[PDB]
Amino acid sequence: ATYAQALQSVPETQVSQLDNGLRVASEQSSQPTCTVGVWIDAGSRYENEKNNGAGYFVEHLAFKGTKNRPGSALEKEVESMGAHLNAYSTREHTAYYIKALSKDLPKAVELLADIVQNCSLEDSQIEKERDVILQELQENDSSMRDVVFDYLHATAFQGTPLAQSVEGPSENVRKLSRADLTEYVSQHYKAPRMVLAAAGGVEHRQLLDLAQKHFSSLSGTVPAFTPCRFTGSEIRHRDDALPLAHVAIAVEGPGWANPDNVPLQVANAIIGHYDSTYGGGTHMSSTLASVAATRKLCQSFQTFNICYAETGLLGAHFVCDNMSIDDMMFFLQGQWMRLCTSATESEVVRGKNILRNALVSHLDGTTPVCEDIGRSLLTYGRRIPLAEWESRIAEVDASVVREVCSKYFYDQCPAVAGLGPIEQLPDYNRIRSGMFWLRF
Amino acid sequence: PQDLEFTRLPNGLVIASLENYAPASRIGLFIKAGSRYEDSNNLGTSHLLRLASSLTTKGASSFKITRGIEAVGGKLSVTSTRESMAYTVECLRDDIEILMEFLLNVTAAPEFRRWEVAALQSQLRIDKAVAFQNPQAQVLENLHAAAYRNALANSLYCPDYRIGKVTPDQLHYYVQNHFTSARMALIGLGVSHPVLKQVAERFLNMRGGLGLSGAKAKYRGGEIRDQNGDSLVHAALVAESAATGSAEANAFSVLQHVLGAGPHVKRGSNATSSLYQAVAKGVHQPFDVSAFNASYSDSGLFGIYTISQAASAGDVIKSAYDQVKTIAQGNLSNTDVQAAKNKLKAGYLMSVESSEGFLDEVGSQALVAGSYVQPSTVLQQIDSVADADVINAAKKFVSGRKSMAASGNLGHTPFVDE
Amino acid sequence: WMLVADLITLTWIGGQPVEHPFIIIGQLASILYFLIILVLMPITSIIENNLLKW
Amino acid sequence: SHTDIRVPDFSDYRRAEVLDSTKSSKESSDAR
Amino acid sequence: WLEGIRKWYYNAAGFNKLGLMRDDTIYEDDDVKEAIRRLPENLYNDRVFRIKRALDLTMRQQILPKEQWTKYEEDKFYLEPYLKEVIRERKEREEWAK
Amino acid sequence: MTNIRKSHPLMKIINNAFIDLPAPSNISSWWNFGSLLGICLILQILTGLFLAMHY
Amino acid sequence: MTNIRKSHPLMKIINNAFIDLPAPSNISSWWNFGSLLGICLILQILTGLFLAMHY
Amino acid sequence: AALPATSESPVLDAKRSFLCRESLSGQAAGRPLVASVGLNVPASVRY
Amino acid sequence: LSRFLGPRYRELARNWIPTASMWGAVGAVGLVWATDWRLILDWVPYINGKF
Ligand code: HEM
Ligand code: HEM
Repeated sequence: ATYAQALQSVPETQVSQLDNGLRVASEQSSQPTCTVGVWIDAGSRYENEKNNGAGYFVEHLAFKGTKNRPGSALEKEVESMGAHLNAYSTREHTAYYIKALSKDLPKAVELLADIVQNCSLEDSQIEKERDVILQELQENDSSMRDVVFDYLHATAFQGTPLAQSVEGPSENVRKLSRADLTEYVSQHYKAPRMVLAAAGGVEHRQLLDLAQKHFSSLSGTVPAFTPCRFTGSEIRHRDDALPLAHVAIAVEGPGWANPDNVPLQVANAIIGHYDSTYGGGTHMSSTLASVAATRKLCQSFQTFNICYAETGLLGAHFVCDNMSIDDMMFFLQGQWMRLCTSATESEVVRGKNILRNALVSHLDGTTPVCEDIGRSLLTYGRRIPLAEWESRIAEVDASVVREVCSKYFYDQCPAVAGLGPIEQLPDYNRIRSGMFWLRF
Repeated sequence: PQDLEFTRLPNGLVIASLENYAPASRIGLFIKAGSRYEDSNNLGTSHLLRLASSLTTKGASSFKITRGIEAVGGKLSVTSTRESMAYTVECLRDDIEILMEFLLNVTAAPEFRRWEVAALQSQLRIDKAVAFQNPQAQVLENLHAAAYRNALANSLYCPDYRIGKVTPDQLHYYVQNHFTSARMALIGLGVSHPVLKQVAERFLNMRGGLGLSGAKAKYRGGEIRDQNGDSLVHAALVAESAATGSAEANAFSVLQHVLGAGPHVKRGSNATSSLYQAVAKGVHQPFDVSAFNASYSDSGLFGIYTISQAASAGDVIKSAYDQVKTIAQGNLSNTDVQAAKNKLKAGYLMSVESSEGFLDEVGSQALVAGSYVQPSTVLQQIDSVADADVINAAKKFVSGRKSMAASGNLGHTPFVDE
Repeated sequence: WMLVADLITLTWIGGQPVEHPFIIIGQLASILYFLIILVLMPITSIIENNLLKW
Repeated sequence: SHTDIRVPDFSDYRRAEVLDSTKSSKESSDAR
Repeated sequence: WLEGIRKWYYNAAGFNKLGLMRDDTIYEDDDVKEAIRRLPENLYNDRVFRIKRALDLTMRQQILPKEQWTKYEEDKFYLEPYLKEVIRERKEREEWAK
Repeated sequence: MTNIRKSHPLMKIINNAFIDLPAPSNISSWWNFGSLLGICLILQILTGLFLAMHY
Repeated sequence: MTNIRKSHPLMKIINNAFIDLPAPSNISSWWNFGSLLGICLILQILTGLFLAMHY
Repeated sequence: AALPATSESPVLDAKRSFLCRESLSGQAAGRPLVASVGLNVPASVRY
Repeated sequence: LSRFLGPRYRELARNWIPTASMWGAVGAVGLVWATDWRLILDWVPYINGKF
């Protein structure tokens, strides 16, 4: 088993398609557990200004009682057989997955059929949930990471649905009524926009039979989004009482398509990640992280690759004190243009290995495998096998990384979002000047 | 294909390997050198040893270790509990040999150079501050201090009076007395036994004996209460349940899942959890109650953990406790027992499915039990538990010395005698 | 100190006119002035380091 | 909340090319 | 024998006349401060006092009495083991760089 | 590693002088004359030298 | 509230450049030449000007 | 860790507030604390 | 010094040769333009009429 043989030995993801348009897919294994869930193409990207937050609201209400299962009775099932019911709604995806035993798949799918089709939307339950969402919004206000990322989205995609947050404004939260929720679920939770993923010890034919027996009476056989526009801007929520200063700087990246994602991830793998409670410290190959550990510039930093259907954000997010924002902006831009102008071969090899490890280790356990299945059948349109990922990483070299970074980084207007004691944060002109090198 | 092959080495080592043909392979050296073995003059040494990975070893320098580990893009993570540390390395199955060599250098021939340890000692404060941002860390540390007298009372983190005074000689003595060839388990997922045996014969030759034996962790029953001022009062009241891997341990786990241990449906209502229903009929404010079960080698601790508002905390402590008393006299529906058994069997299987979880489970099995039992055996053992045992369980918890730890605005929290 | 003496020698030679007694002395002085700085001093430093066990 | 804030409209300052929300700006980035 | 020449050069250097030792006179290049920092406490204190005394003597243009001179056989290379490690680490970093 | 602009003492003085000096955003055009004076001075000096070379 | 010598900007520069500058205790007479050149420079300027007024 | 865990370590920084019953679900420790800090991985705690 | 050279430095040199050569061309053109270097300026077509 020389790695490549191990990659070939990974079982494939069989994909089917119901008459209603449900893309039933499954990956068979030998584990005695399973994770089955539907991924829907709803989210804030498909939400208008007045509807903003309806997806989060309906996701909240989904588990709190159905039509056939009144209230906690549904929950009474999930705990009775040891299942873990969970959900998450991204800006472009929504999902409700139920961890269960391999022998509980016939029931679990049934529960899923109840959650997405025969929902309740009880008015009194809506009233109880409204204040809960308000308090959750207040809790997220203290989340200086999520707040900064929402600031980045708003200041990068201003004037487009992508700028909208997942939870939506509090005004919409209090305004939203049952009619809007049922209209939203009837318009977005359509069969062609749903994929019933199931990883673990589930046989694909059994999954197909269950889906045909439960998800049959869905929609027959329309929000298709609008191409959003990137607008290099900046938001400075100067608040000196905050202890640290979260900064996020991004550029218009690629989408789920546009294979340039694979080299680009490698570049991010070169920059890497670091925080105070790390290991080697002033020895890690990342020059950014090594310098940060040497001079203690920050408490954290990361490189994200948020990519949507047609566009996406590529950049970094660092958490540091008030007296070191300028230095880390300098070093981060220096690393970006070092990769842009002369990426070398050894760093590219290290990035390839890091990306290989990320993809391989991320896809362990039934939950990440099922999530990958559901997300890939929506974004890529196909569950990309790990062998294809290996080949695509292998094709990446120094010249490819330099070219792709030049395409996406060099002389590009970034979007900046700072929160906290960000007085040191250089003005947007200085950042944009850092986005190009005079020597080169 | 393949099975978790088990072979105990003559030295005392136990090597178990499972070749699952996964693209990535992990190796965990599990050492029975947790924080329970720290004496009173060396507290916090285990913590620094946990952060002592990647320091310059005998065969590989710190720069070489970091560059080799991360150029492959591998892992070097130390997971320490109150009884057993575990070094873990993860990379592709193609580059496993270098990772194994680095792991064995960092676990078998460490140097603990004076300057390296002096520089590293600052990281203890950062680790403690980051971990203690979660109030549960403070609450659990206080609980362990106020429940066990000598052995398990030692914190997982270096006390503030020892930060900066952890001499390298202390680390060397700790390694020489606890990193013994008869107290460790080299567990490999994604590798083959002959390869793991060659690395076992590679260095893996410390004193080979059983090291410095610990002391039986006597029970205290004390009460540690700190007033940190954050609104959410966390309280935890426990009693000595039983040692791990015993019939009483299984009964106590079943009782934990009867009472309720964490949520299952995200943002649900914990309807099955009897404690949540009992408390909710009282306080109508944001709270969270859950059975807290700890099962160590020598003894254990079963109790209730309640996060509650400052004013309501006492009620949350009272009614929930009364709920347990309701089981003590006997109110356990056999349906509830069956549901809890199903929840336990699930939770176990869904904890084993993950590669990391599988590795930790096999490491703990090798260290404590000395052998490995298939999941079917554990499920059968859980099924063998009867209702009368769960009723022991409740009687033992109710009638015993209760150790309590609290944190928050403790203006109304009841004391142990209340 | 040989370098310093060479500097005074160069000064005196520059003072004097350019005839047979002085031309050769000037050539040797210039060669020595460059040689001490570029060759003799570093090699001598190597010799001293070796002689002092480092 | 952080979600309540929204970027004010700049439509009277923006260049003609980057003025439509339903059109990417990468194409006109080179021209600008 | 070569040791005679080494003794002659040691006596001619004259840093022993100030009470200094070999490693007390090494030029502090970038490796040298790192090597010094790693020195144990007692060696560092002795080194700093010896250098302070040497500076005191040179300010008055005086030397130690003949009795208190560091003899060539008593001279210790306290810094040498640390300097070798620092240089080796720098060489390893350079080799990984290329 | 340190930024040469903020670490080199000469470049440090230049940086604190007119590179990263915090200046008010609303200073009118009337402040520009300050720089003009210096500019004029420099120009004057140059011309002065080229006048002192034939006078 | 504070000594002018190390609070006034020009006085601070003069203080930490000529008054409170930490210098080695055993610098020989040769180091003195560093001052002399500077003094010579002034002596070259101050005298030289007085030649320029009749040359 | 190719992956930078999930939540990083912002020392000298406030934790995520609370104040909702649903958000406070199952925060009550049920298993003994274990800590995991290592080379090229953010530190984590699990109970 | 010999501490340089090796694998990593040669592709750095290769990557920066195009930019360095373009900067050298910039310097050459700026020099010939600044001093009005005749020798080159009796060859470029339209500027021949300057002289
Ligand atoms: C502070 C800046 C200066 C000012 C305001 C200034 C002013 C003047 C003025 C008003 C004149 C008379 C011009 C005329 O009547 O035609 C003059 C002449 C002259 N200045 Fe300056 N000057 C300055 C700097 C200098 C410097 C630095 C030098 C020497 C390098 C210099 C050398 C001369 C000479 C040689 C003349 C005589 C030539 C002439 O009068 O046209 N000046 N200067
Ligand atoms: C760097 C320092 C200086 C040096 C080394 C220097 C050197 C000289 C020398 C060697 C002479 C020839 C003297 C003679 O042959 O009689 C001279 C003359 C002169 N220098 Fe300077 N000088 C300096 C500074 C200055 C300054 C600052 C000025 C202007 C203020 C100046 C103005 C003159 C003038 C006007 C003369 C001619 C007077 C005469 O005939 O001696 N010098 N200088």
